[PDB]
Amino acid sequence: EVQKPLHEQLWYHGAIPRAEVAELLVHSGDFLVRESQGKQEYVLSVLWDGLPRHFIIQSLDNLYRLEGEGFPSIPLLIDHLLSTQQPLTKKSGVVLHRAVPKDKWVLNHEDLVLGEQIGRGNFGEVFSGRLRADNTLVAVKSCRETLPPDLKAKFLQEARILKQYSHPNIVRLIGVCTQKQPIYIVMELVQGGDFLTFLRTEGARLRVKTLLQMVGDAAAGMEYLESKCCIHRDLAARNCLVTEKNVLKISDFGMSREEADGVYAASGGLRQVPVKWTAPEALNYGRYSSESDVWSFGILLWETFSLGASPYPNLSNQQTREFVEKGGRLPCPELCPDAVFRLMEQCWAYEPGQRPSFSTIYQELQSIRKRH
Ligand SMILES: Cc1cccc(Nc2nc(N[C@@H]3CCCC[C@@H]3N)c(C#N)cc2C(N)=O)c1
Repeated sequence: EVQKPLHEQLWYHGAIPRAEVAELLVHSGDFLVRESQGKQEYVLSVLWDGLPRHFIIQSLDNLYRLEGEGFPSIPLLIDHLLSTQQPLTKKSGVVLHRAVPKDKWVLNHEDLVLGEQIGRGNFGEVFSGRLRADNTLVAVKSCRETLPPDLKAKFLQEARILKQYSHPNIVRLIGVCTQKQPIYIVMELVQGGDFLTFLRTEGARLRVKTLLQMVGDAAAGMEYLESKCCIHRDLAARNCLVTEKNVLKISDFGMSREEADGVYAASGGLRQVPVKWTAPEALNYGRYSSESDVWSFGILLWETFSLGASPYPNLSNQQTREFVEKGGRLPCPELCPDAVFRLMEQCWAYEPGQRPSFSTIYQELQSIRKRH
């Protein structure tokens, strides 16, 4: 192990950002080695007095050192520090205790080939791609380096969340390329693309039964998310994906948040908030919950049965908020069955406690589908 190159070491995390570092270092003396993207030097990061401390690993005459002996590799330096229990510096008194290994989700850049751009997200372009080992087709999310540091820190949230999930109606994470820049999130490629484009393109040919089965899929995904305490926050047709067999998967988990007691209090400072898909209490008071996702699901039902019409077309975001406060809601689409529209109206109850559960939504859509 100690003879293996640095890049192969389990405790070498490469281009991991500072915020993820604090996530991974749990106990006193927990440590990892990474590359400082800014400075272009190796860094030893160690938890001490509850906070991560960062030490620049010095290099001279092909020997690596801190303030003591030099070694011809960083793994030899780390082995020395761990085995001797010598403080990293006399001044700091920091002592290594446990190497934090990479999780199973870390993917080497060499394992991936990027293809054509397929979309544009809030953080940057999304590309198609392939895993070199087996020709698995993938979708690859990128993060533009010019984004504000506070927003870039949030990029890996989608991956942290999806690491935990497995469901037929939720997009599958494949890995995260954090060993070098540029940082990527790698997911299964859902080849039929987004649901909004699907509806608009294939509209005329779609049977009501098929539409009900697809939103039924969306409801199952959301039921699963609710069971995991996940609040999605960005549910919309454009953020659902369609497989070759017309199965719908929920996608785009960048804004999603896990909350054990079911409520996420927003910072208030979110840019490009999907106002027309968002519940009043979430906009007014920053109160996001499964109940605010239910509101969004109502809008998704509307998009589905209008075959991809744009909601509140004649209104600005602010006018839409004012309209909704007055009791304004979207009209019944002509292809929408009466029963679907009654469910839709319940999803848009002004008070969050009055909206249906995702279980109820799933079961109601299923019952309607068995008529058609
Ligand atoms: C053919 C085709 C066309 C378009 C997308 C995809 N696939 C994806 N698109 C995505 N984000 C997109 C951002 C822009 C609007 C559409 C998507 N929401 C995301 C995410 N996260 C994942 C995929 C995926 N895993 O296949 C595939």
